[PDB]
Amino acid sequence: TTTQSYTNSFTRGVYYPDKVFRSS
Amino acid sequence: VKNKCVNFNFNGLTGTGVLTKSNKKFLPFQQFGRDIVDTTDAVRDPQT
Amino acid sequence: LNRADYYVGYLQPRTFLLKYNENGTITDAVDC
Ligand SMILES: *[C@@H]1O[C@H](CO)[C@@H](O)[C@H](O)[C@H]1NC(C)=O
Ligand SMILES: *[C@@H]1O[C@H](CO)[C@@H](O)[C@H](O)[C@H]1NC(C)=O
Ligand SMILES: *[C@@H]1O[C@H](CO)[C@@H](O)[C@H](O)[C@H]1NC(C)=O
Repeated sequence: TTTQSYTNSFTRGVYYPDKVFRSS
Repeated sequence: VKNKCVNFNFNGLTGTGVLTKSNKKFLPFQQFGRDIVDTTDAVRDPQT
Repeated sequence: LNRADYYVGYLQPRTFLLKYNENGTITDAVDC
């Protein structure tokens, strides 16, 4: 079986939107 | 021709300028490339 | 098979501001 507890994600789940190098 | 101003047609992307060695930490997925004003500044030669 | 996970979230259309580091890497991001 399984459970369905809840959990805060905080600052998480950010990916590079595209493939362009960026600095500063 | 890494040091002489040249008209380039890199993968359809036409333009004019010079090409010199670069240490840009282009992680292995970064391609066209750009700058702060988002203007193509560093193209990783696709062949090399 | 043979012989504490499953963390799922749903993304949404949002505007983000992302802080890039000198080596092309994402150090911090803030949800506007
Ligand atoms: C094409 O480029 C890749 C990456 O530089 C290289 O490993 C490969 O040998 C090249 N293929 C030919 C046929 O030149
Ligand atoms: C399943 O059991 C076989 C037999 O001992 C073993 O070789 C294999 O690595 C096992 N697979 C896993 C996922 O543990
Ligand atoms: C960028 O990468 C270089 C090489 O790994 C490293 O020496 C340097 O500390 C990095 N800079 C930052 C700000 O993390």
